[PDB]
Amino acid sequence: AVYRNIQACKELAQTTRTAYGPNGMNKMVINHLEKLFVTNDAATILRELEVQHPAAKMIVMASHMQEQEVGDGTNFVLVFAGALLELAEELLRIGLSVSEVIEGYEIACRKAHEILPNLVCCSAKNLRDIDEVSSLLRTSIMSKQYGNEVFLAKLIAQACVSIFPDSGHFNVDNIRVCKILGSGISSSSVLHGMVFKKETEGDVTSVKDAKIAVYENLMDAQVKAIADTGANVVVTGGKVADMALHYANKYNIMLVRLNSKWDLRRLCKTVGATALPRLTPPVLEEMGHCDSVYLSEVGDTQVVVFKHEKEDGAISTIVLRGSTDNLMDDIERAVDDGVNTFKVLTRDKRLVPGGGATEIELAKQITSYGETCPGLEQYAIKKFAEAFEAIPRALAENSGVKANEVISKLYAVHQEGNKNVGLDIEAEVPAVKDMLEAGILDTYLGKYWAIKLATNAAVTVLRVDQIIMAKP
Amino acid sequence: RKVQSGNINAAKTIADIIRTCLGPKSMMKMLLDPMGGIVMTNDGNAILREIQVQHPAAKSMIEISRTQDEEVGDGTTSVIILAGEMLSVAEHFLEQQMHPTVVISAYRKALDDMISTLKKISIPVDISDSDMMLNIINSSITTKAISRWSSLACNIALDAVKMVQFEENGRKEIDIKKYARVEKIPGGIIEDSCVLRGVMINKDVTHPRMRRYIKNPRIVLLLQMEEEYIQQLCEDIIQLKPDVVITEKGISDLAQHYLMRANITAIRRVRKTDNNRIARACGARIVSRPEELREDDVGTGAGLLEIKKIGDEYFTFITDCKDPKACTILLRGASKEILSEVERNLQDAMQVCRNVLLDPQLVPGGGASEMAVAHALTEKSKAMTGVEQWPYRAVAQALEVIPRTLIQNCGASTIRLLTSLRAKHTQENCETWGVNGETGTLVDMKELGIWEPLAVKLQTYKTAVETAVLLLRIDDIVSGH
Amino acid sequence: QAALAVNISAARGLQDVLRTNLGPKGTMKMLVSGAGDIKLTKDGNVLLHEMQIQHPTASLIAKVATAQDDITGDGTTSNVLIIGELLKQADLYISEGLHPRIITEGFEAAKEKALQFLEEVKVSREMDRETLIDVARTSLRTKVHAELADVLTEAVVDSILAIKKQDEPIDLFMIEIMEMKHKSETDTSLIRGLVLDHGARHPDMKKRVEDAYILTCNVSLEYEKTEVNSGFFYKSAEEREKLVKAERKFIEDRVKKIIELKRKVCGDSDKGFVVINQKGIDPFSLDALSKEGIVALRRAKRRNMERLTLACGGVALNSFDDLSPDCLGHAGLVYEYTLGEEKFTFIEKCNNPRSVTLLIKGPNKHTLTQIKDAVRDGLRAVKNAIDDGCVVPGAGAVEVAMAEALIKHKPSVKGRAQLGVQAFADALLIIPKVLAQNSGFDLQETLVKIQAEHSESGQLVGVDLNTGEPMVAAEVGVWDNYCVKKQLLHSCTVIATNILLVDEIMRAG
Ligand SMILES: Nc1ncnc2c1ncn2[C@@H]1O[C@H](COP(=O)(O)OP(=O)(O)O)[C@@H](O)[C@H]1O
Ligand SMILES: Nc1ncnc2c1ncn2[C@@H]1O[C@H](COP(=O)(O)OP(=O)(O)O)[C@@H](O)[C@H]1O
Ligand SMILES: Nc1ncnc2c1ncn2[C@@H]1O[C@H](COP(=O)(O)OP(=O)(O)O)[C@@H](O)[C@H]1O
Repeated sequence: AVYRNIQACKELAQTTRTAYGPNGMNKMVINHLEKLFVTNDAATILRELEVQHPAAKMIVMASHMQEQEVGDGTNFVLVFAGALLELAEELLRIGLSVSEVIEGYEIACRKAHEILPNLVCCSAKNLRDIDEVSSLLRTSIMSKQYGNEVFLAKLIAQACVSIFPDSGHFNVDNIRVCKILGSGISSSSVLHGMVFKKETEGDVTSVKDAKIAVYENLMDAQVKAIADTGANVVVTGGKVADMALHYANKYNIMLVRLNSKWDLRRLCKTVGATALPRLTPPVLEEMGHCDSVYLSEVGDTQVVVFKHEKEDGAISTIVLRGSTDNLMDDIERAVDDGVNTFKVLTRDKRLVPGGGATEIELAKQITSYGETCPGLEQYAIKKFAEAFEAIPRALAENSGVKANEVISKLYAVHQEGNKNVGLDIEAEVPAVKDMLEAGILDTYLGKYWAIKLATNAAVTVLRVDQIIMAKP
Repeated sequence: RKVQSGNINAAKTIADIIRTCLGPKSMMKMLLDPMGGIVMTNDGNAILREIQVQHPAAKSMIEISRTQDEEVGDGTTSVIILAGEMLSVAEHFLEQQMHPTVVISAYRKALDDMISTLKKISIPVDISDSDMMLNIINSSITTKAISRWSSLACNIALDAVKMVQFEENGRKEIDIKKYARVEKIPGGIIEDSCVLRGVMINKDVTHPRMRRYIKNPRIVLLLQMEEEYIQQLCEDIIQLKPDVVITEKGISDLAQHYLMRANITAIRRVRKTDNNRIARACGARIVSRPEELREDDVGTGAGLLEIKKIGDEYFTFITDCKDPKACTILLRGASKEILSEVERNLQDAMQVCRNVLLDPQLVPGGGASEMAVAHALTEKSKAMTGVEQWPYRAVAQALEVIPRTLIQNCGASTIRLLTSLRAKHTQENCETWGVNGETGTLVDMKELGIWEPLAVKLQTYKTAVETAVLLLRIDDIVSGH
Repeated sequence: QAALAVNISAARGLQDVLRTNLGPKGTMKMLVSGAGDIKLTKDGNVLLHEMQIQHPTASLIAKVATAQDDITGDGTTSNVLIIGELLKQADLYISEGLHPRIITEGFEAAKEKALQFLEEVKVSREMDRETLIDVARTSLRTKVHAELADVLTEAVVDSILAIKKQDEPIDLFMIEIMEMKHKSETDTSLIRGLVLDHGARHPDMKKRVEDAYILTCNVSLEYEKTEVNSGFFYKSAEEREKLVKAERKFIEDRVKKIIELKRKVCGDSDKGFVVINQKGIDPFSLDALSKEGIVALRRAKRRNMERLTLACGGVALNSFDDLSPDCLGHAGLVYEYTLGEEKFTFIEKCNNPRSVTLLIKGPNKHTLTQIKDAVRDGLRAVKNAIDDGCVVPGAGAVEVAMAEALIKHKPSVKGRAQLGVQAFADALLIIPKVLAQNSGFDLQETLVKIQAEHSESGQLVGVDLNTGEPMVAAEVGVWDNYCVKKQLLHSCTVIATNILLVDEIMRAG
């Protein structure tokens, strides 16, 4: 049952072969809750596309490992794996054993880890400059929200530069996302601290209280119990009563309404104020710690900002604007993709050119190694190089250009020693261009973990030859 | 593209039939006749000849093979396999969305490189040495009944083509149909067979009054009113006093009354090709009619005239001590089955001498010639600027099927030896490290007699690629007349 | 006869299924549970014990490998391969007209002859570090992906060597197997001490203690019932708080009793104290004991308390009113290990624990279960190697030498039973035929070279998986246990005797 598992994994490649690259197609996703969505991120397709074939579930579980130590290259796991098994049939139909292919890819997986550092063209200067981030971040945002790479490359650059001085503390949790219904990308901006969309329900515009609480004459004494405990900021989960709204304004207690539960639990882990279920009990232990709680009006919309003036501050929140909730979700993923791009660059910085440049340069070397390396494993090392070529083919098809002219021209420039050459991103131009001058640079550490996972997944599939049901 | 793909499966299935019918360990096949009978042959030439096929693309494979049988009596099995394997790479036709013209230019470009690569591993031959030619012709004598008289078949096959070759004209043309007429004579055994150094006519003896044995013959090539011309056309021939009257058309019954009166041999139904060999043998001349004969139409220089009944059958021996651009084989045998074995097996060996004498160049067979070629095109593809390099590499991977079948028919591990066979051509010289057809392991061809001529492989790869070009140039089937 | 043909072909199909997972170079099988669990493994016991088969005849063969795994711990895949080939060759004679009763008599003679052949070729090599590594290489190579061989080999060897002294027999309960996530697979190593799931969680605790006296307790330090003749009676929420002041006197006063023991037994600097109470602990008791350099642990397993008694030496206590210095232990480095998310307690460098910990690390759940069985299957392979002082060569080298002894053997009981020995000869040679295919080489060409190897000496010849030539299993470090092959030939003959003697198959409900 090997040919059936391979053919089943090729069914999954076509669901993400076209969604890859800047000219990639979108996919008409329909949620399980009877909702319509349109996107091109491969991570979101598999979350809704229930992959029931067990043979391809290993590839999806490999993409789950793509979350740890990296936040990019998911399409590499889906395309590179599908091309290895697709060409694996050409070896098995000749008569080659499945075991010699398994040990052949482990040889090429190590060989590529030794050739990849030689192709590192440049590295991040780590000067914490906005022009440094936005210039290098031009690669990761595109193919996720294409055309709007100008504003996004500069916004996230402002959020990451604020955290690098706090060395050893940069993570994706520091840069949160907060989107508001608005006109479009022109009104989007970046602010410090925690920023939410719901404005202050009460009359307080600014209060420097420390304790924050999260949840006719009787209710007037209960709101006073929040003040008796030394807290002038009350956060109600659901709706607030009309009588309780005014009682908070008498003692200058800032009323805040947070309907989304993600807004409530976000405060539990930052200032320490946890949500109590009872109707405002006088519990001081479960209250938080904040330096200043004030109201800000940015983008013609009032927003509650929790700025930690006394502390150093490491909590960033990008204020996004967009008229469509479906479109703002596509921007939500590109923001998380850009934040995770530099989260890997906190380690040793190494950058490789994208756009199929390294994939031909890496295949040109392994192919030459397979010609001079005798043994029964060379057939698998050769196709491991030709499997890299499918990633240029993914971009050539999405760009509307014949992939045959792409692989010929990428091989010709590298044959003459012209490295750092990738695909020209244009439909009317089947030629190529230099990736170094264009500013297209991927992450070295992402490819090291991506080629490692895609080979282990393809080996994990080839090791299986039959599926048998069971019962505990 | 449905018509482009139809010619793939139409030829891929035909190659599957004769895929295991290659080499000295060729596998037999079972053909069910409509009358319940079974033929258990193994030659791919006769197998596909009787199998009726429905697709037109597969029918062209049969018309191509028959023309190959006239040029060279062997190697036609690989002609269809390479043309079928070259077209079996559907990744570059449809999946890559390439045009057929893209791949045709790639194969035509690879054709000129394969021709030069086979000449690099060539080797000259000293045709003067009969022992060096014995190693070449023995490739066909092995696994035959003629192995008991291999030295006799070598003398019959090698010396016969030397008589047909005329090296004074420059072109050195060799024709087996006109100048190498093979005939049988009853009686005797395979040992009694020899090559007649002249012409032999298969005309039976009708009248008893005919010159039986003459050491210096004389050959003449060419109621009331009815017998007027008959007696006069016959009386003009005896002016020269001949001993055998050789006529082109048939002779009447009354004209033979004067041929038996003269007690001379009467021969008729002789082709125009047959009389020229005689005119060049005994120096005679072909006259249009019997009435305008001259002195030059004589048999001066002839060996002898013998119409003896050998094996209960007359045979007119008009041989001489010269080689007038022609020859005649005398096959002797006790039965027709034994005669049928030597007659057909010598035609396989006689055609090998035709390829060496026209161009004394050999190639290392037994899977050695393919790997020597496929290794040259693979390295050349890495430096070939253009999209044609991808189908250029498919030819390097497709020609490996010839040694794949020889090792698979033997039953050994084809995947283990073929992968290591690449290393022998990668490091060491490509002219050696072949594959043993009987044993299955690797061995050098300089020590073995698996060397094939040059003309056999040239027509193979030319026709193997030309067949794929003609089939990929098709894109639709037209019905009508 | 038809009652056998349904059982004969039932094993032949079962032979073609499990033959592709013998050895390291073979393939793996998937287990689809239907609920969401997926598993990969080559061990035939899991492919038969947890798997559901369609045929009832093949279901009986599953119970054989279940008991086979309980005795020897390995070799269950080849047990079914010989069984499937025994009935295959028996069917060749049954077609001629031989009753199955005589064929069982032939297996009985060859089984006793082959068992005598093991006594001649077995090697009683001294057990040490270098030899057991060669044995553990044979058991773990077929349970991993050709990378965890050298990693896990040193673990299982040194694990058993740590718990074997004074000629004491081996016990599998002396090893605590733990698992850790959020890490790679090659980080599996040995832990001298015992690893606890839950540990101390307070900022005022020490990060590591070079030396601490471990006090064993079983006392409840959370809200419990009233220990005197009283109960919980209140009228409001404020009155209920007054009962908290009364009930907590049973918990709070017991925290100070530990402090009095701390200043009593080594209360000076350069010392420590670790409480390993099994019950839960209140944060007020954690803050009270954390300031005193006393590490308080809670939420431990029942078996961990048994091993904790051996690690430090302190006897298990049930009440702090019965507290005494006699139940105090002692250990070396006591610290807390940090993972990506969680943290665990480590009490390594004990005095005389007599209990080691094989700490497994892997990133995934389905991959951690594959190594879970390889540990139990690797530890038991070397367990029989030391308990059984004699070993045999691996690489299928026993099968090819056994074929030479049985062909050169005539039955001294009757003639017609000689053919049963001929079938048992070709049935044992299926193992070099299976491994030749899993390696990707020709099936018969590998069998010729190992069989053609002969000499005027004692020559052990086996199968080379990397090249396909005759391999001397003793020269390359390829060895098995003596009880494995002894239980193989002793088991496979009984099952073939029970099934072949079935004359008819009646549907009994
Ligand atoms: N501007 C671009 N030009 C060429 N290739 C790109 C571009 N942007 C992204 N890609 C490629 O598409 C694949 C997916 O990119 P990305 O969206 O950054 O990662 P993921 O799809 O895993 O989130 C990557 O291998 C990347 O090289
Ligand atoms: N003794 C031999 N050893 C190895 N290969 C051989 C031997 N004899 C023939 N072959 C191979 O068998 C192939 C077919 O030979 P032949 O039978 O003459 O042609 P066909 O199969 O077309 O009739 C040749 O290409 C040759 O390489
Ligand atoms: N690489 C190898 N080459 C030759 N024989 C091997 C190899 N690996 C294991 N074997 C043999 O295969 C048999 C079964 O090994 P193992 O996989 O541990 O048991 P099981 O197959 O029952 O799980 C052993 O008796 C051993 O001799």
